[PDB]
Amino acid sequence: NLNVLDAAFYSLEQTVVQISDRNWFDMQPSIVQDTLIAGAIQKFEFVYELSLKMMKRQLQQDAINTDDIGAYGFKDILREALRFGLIGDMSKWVAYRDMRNITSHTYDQEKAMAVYAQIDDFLIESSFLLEQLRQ
Amino acid sequence: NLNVLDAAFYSLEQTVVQISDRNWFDMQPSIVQDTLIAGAIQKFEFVYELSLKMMKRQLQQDAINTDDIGAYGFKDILREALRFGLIGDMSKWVAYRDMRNITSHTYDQEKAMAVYAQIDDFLIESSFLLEQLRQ
Repeated sequence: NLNVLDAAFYSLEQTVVQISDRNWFDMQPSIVQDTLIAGAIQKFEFVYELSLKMMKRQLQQDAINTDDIGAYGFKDILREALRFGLIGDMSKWVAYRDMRNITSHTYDQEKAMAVYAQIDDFLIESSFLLEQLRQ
Repeated sequence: NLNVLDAAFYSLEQTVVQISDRNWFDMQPSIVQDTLIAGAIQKFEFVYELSLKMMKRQLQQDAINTDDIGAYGFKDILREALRFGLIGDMSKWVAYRDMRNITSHTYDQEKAMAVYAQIDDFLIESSFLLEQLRQ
C-alpha cells in the first residue's frame, strides 16, 4: 500500500516536470496542453486522496482507539496528524481539501490554471507526509 | 450553460482524437502518454457529471413547478430523462456511474486503460443526450 501512494506521488512529480519543461510544452497543440493539465489535476487528486487514507491509517495504528476519530472530522484528522508530526502545516491541507473539492469544476480552464498553480507547493507537503509515513 | 456541456464534450472528443493518432501518441514520452489518458479520464468525468446536471435541470425546469428535485436520486433522474426521450438506454448511464465511481482507482495504469477503453461508447451515448437537449 504505502508503495501505491509512493508510485502515485512520483507519477505526479514526473508529470509536473514534463509540463514544467516550458520548451516542449509551449510547442504542443493547445489540446495536448490542456489534457496534460487535466491529467495533472487528476494525479493530484489521487495523491491527495491516497494521502488522507494512509494518514488515517497511521493515525489509527497509533491511537488509544479508532472509535474516536475515524468517524470524526477532517480538521480533527489534521490536528492529530500534526500532533504525531505527520505533516507540518495543517493549513496547507485545509487548502488542499478546498482544492480537491473544486477539481470537479476544472472543465473551466481558468479554474484548471488555479488548481495547477498550487500543485508545486502541494508536492512539498505531500513529500513530507510520505517521508514521515516511510518511517 | 448548455454551452459548458457542449464544450466539455467536444474537448473530450478532441482529446480522444489526439490519443488515437497512434503515430503521434506512440512517440511521446511515457509520462506524456499516461498523463493524457489520466486527463481524458478526468474529462470523461466532467461530461458525465454535466450530462447528469443537465438532465436534472431539464426535468427541474420542464414540467416541474420546481418541486425541489432533491427527492430525486440518480435513478429517478435517469427514469425521468427516459420519460423525456433524453437518453434511450439507462442501463448504460447506470454503467457510466459504476465507471465514474472507480475513476478514483485510476492511479493503477490497468484500471485506467480499462476505463479509457470505454470512452468511445460514452461518446456515442453522451452525444445522443446532447442531441435531445439541443432541442
